[PDB]
Amino acid sequence: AKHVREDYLVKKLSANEITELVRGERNVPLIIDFYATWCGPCILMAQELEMLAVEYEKNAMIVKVDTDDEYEFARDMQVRGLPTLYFISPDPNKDAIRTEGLIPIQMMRDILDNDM
Amino acid sequence: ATATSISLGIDDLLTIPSKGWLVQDAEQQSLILEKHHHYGNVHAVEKLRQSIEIWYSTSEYLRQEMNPNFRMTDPYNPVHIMSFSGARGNVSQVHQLVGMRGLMSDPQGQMIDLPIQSNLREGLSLTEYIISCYGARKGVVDTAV
Amino acid sequence: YGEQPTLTETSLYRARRHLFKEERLKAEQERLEKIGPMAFYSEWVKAWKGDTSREAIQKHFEETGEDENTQLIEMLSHQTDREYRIMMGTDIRIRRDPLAMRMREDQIKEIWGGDPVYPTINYIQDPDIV
Amino acid sequence: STQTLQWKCVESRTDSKCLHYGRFILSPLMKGQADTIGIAMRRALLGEIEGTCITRAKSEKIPHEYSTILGIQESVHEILMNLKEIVLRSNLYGTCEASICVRGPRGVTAQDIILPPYVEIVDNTQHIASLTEPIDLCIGLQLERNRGYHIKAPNNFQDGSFPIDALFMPVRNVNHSIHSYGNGNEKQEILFLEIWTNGSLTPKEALYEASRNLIDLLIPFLHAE
Amino acid sequence: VAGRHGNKGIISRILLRQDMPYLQDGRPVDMIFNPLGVPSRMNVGQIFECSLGLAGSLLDRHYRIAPFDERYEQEASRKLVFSELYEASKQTANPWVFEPEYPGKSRIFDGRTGDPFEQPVIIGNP
Amino acid sequence: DRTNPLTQIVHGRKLSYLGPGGLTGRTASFRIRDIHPSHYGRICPIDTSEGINVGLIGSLAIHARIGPWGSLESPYYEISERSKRVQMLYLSPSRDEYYMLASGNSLALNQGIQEEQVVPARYRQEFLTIAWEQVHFRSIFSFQYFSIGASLIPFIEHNDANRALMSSNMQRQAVPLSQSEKCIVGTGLERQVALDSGVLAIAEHEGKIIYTNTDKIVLLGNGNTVSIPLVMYQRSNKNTCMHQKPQIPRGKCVKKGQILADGAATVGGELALGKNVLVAYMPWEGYNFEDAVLISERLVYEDIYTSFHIRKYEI
Amino acid sequence: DDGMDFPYLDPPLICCFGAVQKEFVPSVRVSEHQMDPDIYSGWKMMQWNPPEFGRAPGGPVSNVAISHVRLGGRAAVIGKVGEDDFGEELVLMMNKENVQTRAVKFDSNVKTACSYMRVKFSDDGKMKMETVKEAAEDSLVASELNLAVLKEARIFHFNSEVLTSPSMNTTLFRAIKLSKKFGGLVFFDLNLPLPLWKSRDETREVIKQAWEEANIIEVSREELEFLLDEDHYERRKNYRPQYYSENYEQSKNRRDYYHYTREEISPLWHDGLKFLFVTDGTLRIHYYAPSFDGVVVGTEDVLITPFTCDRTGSGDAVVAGIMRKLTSHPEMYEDQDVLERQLRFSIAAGIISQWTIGAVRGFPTESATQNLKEQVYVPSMW
Repeated sequence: AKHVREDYLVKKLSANEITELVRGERNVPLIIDFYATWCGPCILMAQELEMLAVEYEKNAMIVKVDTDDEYEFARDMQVRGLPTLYFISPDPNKDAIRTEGLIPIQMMRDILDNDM
Repeated sequence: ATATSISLGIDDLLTIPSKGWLVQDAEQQSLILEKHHHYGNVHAVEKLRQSIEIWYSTSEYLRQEMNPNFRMTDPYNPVHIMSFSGARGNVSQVHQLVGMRGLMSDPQGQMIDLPIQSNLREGLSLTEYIISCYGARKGVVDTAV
Repeated sequence: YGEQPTLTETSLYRARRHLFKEERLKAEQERLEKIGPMAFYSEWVKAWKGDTSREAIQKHFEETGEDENTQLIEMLSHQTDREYRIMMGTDIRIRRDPLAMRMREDQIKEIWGGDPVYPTINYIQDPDIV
Repeated sequence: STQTLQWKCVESRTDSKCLHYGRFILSPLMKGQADTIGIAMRRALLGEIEGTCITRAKSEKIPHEYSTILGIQESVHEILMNLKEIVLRSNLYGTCEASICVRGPRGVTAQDIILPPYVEIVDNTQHIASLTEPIDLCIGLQLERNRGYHIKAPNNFQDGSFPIDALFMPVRNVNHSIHSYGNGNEKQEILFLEIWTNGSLTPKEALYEASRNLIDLLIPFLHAE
Repeated sequence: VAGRHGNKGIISRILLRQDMPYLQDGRPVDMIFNPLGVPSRMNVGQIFECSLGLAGSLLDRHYRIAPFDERYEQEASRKLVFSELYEASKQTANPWVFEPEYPGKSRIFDGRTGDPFEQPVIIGNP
Repeated sequence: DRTNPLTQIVHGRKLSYLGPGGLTGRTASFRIRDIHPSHYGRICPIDTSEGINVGLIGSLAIHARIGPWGSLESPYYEISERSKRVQMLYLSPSRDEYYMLASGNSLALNQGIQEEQVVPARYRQEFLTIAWEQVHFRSIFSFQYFSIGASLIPFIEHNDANRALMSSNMQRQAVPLSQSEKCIVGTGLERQVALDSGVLAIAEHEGKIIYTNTDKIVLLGNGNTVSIPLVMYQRSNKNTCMHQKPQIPRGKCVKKGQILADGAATVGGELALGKNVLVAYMPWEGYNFEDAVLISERLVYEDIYTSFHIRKYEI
Repeated sequence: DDGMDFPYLDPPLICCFGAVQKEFVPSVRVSEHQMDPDIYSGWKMMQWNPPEFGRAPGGPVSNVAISHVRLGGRAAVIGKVGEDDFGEELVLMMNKENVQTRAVKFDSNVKTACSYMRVKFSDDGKMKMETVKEAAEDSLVASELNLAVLKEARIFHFNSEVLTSPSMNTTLFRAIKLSKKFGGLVFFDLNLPLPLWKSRDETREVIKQAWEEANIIEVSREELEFLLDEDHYERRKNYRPQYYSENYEQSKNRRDYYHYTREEISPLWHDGLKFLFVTDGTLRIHYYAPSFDGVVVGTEDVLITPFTCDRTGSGDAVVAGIMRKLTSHPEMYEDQDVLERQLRFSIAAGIISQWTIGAVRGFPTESATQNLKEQVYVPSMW
């Protein structure tokens, strides 16, 4: 509460909140992270996303979804593997991007800079 | 002592060749007796009186076979020269690096059932190392007393 | 006696190591006399596709004034650092037994008994990290 | 009757500006000569050749060694430590003076030094100072040519004249080997030498100076008395 | 000056670099300990570290080893040290790092005679 | 005690029978100066104080924790065929001796079934060897039975337990040198010791390092700007310097809790109380008699061992 | 395609068809236990107690090829990558470990691991996604199939992921036809992706065409009970008698290692099958042959190193060891004793693969695998 800074910047949102975010008007690129606690390589993805959320202070919004909580929603989004990231353009004309696997952070920067 | 020079490596700590069989056979009789002890063939005292006696006899047999092994196969082993010449290192002290450290004692007298069947070259396990700490404390509550 | 050394053969070779080592070293030195220094010091000098025999060396010495000392120096000029460092094992006062510096990787791996079961990549760090 | 003594250079790599390597070979040396030559040459190369270096650094408006300066990321002691590694060349016995007067947010390297006519630097990118804000930076230095490691007193204070116990080591490392020649009945041997220098000298020059210093040392005995 | 394995010491002499034993690559030794101190205090754990340190210095890698590694295997520390030494001797062609007749030891020379000390000596980077 | 970052951490975690309302060094029996078979997951058995007060002052185990009612607790992995959720528990000494705590392995297979293999255990206050089928708890941590000082020794299992006391006691007398260097071989606990020593300067906020001078580091993150002042040169309680140093250059970003500045004897994010030096074990000329060392000149002109000592004269 | 002069090299080549990816976990279900949504420092507690489907989670086909070549074999990979930096580094990673990349096709039309989808808000407010442009990995057409790997390779290995895309269905079936025309076996790995865990009937309809073409099939314990009956095989596992046990082992409440009879796996059996493997993690491997069947007993240990344990990639090592021993020893097909003896190497490899973080970082060597096999198993077994 403004006295001690939050340790983690990425905020966990439900399925309905993500639907509202994607449907509603946006002005910055959106990042959707699919992860689970039992996941092996997802710790490294969480660390890399936490690092990325600091460089892009207010120019991007980063959120995560737990497939153990919202399984059907994750299945509907065409997710066929846990380390999955979704890049959503701030405009409705441009289509979204799905990335699978433990991608490097630099390619993530290239994705949301030169393609979003 | 310089021109010739001496040093202590890892392969100069020469465990006697027959330790591979003696420790294996000592484990077999400890497995069989502890298996018959659950069958009622022997009572608790007999199990206690034997687990102390195999590892004491085996450890004291390796110790007495150390020098005959050293003095015939590797007369110039650095550990042998250091101790056999009387410079530094007991026969018992060399037995700790080469041989067995088994049968440490509980502080209130009495031996411990678990035997330390490993060298300091091979490396003690977690339980064996903790057992060796019992004799470590009563080595500094003695130099201060 | 069979396929693998027994616990008595090993404890006897432990007593008589130096005799076999001396025989190996004597054979290696005796090879130098017949072969000659030129060809003997060519196994470690790769990338010199010459003759390396004291039959055409005399022919070269008849063609040009270089004797069986400048051809050797000329070959020992494309040695590369690693090959020279390995060749240094034939030093007159280091005396590495020929069997040791020619054992295959498989034989050397049997000294400690193959790769560790627990991977070493878990221990290795990088000396320039925070 | 059989062969003549020959020596040659078989490899010379310039790993960096201030690091040079050289390997040499000698040819049909009879018994006993190779060991004497190798040990004498190693001792001479390790402790006879002389190389000039900076010995005393004088700074302006600085209280003591462990002080900070505005606009400079490097503490004064750090500057002394970085300044000890500058490599120089000369051939005349005697101390000389030098200066460095640089402006502010530049980034100061070894090329910013001002040298007497007979002294030159070998590397020209050794970091010596880092500057962030505009402050006029003026430092005076003293250069000396001695042999071996020498330690100096903190005397001659002035405003501040910090003496750096410079090490006079132009040869970084030396190695040798004595092989066998297999010359039938006659026992010959091949001697290999290996010298790593720091760029103040070069191989075939450090070897020259090291041989000549030794033949200096062995000489009094030739004269009678 | 003290190590991490209870091997304490009092500095007795300081020698010039040309007056100390050097390995078969010419590098002078930086410190000389007494071997007899190992059988007395019975701390072999230094020797391992010693050898292992050498490998690191020749491979630009650092090891962070948890204690009691003899649970995975039998003589696991021996395997680790010897494999690292062989890898350091093979990647960088320094055949004196892992001598396959007395592993971990090498024959160093004398700094004031140019003679090899008659028996191989354990060297490392502790 | 501020001799080095290790001692600051070591001092805080201490236990003593002395003090008011407790035993003294004169009227203490000999049984109270011995390792009971209950100071296993709670009190280190190889770190005490030499002299008259031997066995009366000790350290705490690395994983030890003061639980309810002022009782020391240790973590243990519970073995049960239910897979509850969190299989680890914090056991107290009263609940410790009535369970069978294995310390073995599952890497053993016989022609019968794997569940009859034998491992060493600890039931009541003895050391048995039991089948895997009658094991209730299983310690899994290597750094569980030792303290901070004893866990900094590589290959501790190859050292006699008599020497471990002075191996631990000679690390609290280390002098932080001028320039530091990391150890090639270590146990991996140096990082946490460096983190918790308090010598470091860890970021309390996110953002990018927008200003660095060797008196301060200024970070910009989430609007506000935060200035962290460094410690340039100071004096310790044992007359030693405490000299910090920035780590990350201008413009890069740091998360919360990451390292910003180094400290005394803390190169990198790791503790570093010494230097790596080439060593050969051999009797040179008797100058290494008993416990004497024979160093070279290379350690005095390259500042390998060189430290600053500040003395405070008050009048 | 007939160009060759000298006979092929000693270790038979292995054909690895699929998608090249880095640290991918296809098989995802709903785990009962979760360990904090934010603090990832405690997530490792889910590696000591796996959710019973990630016990030995298989991964991409590149992981299997790398594990196979690191075990002393030879492997080749067929796939397509984009002309990106990530695509150029994936092939570099595969090349650094002696994996043949003669059949990896570079193209510039698509980007590696990136697929373009479109938001398709349906009735209510549930969003959907439709693949507008496919990712680079799943964009291989039958024309650009290397007709040299297929001819040389003696075992064709592929996983079920390629059954989730239209073009790779045809490409995979063409490759299977070519390999079978050249006399190579077909190894089927059933690492089911998330969408295939929806219903049993739909998955059986999807994989039937690939299933009927396979000569060797490897499935996990959950991927078999799902394909036959989840409710029945879950009720049977958790059952204890009301009065008295039956033999004595039932009176000890040990774990349930059920060896399925040949009349239960009959719906999944056909004439062309040569082997059916059901792996319960690294614990046990049930093998079914045309004339015999049995179970190979193994163990596991991830609490030996609680801080560097990561089960991901162990199934790939198990399958790679199985393939390596299948190609090295050709007499395992009709010899149950040799089959049991050579199937412990795979168990040792799977045990070693769980002792480090990262699927490809810590795949075991052949010597280390043999060392662990000999150290765990009694001399009579090994």
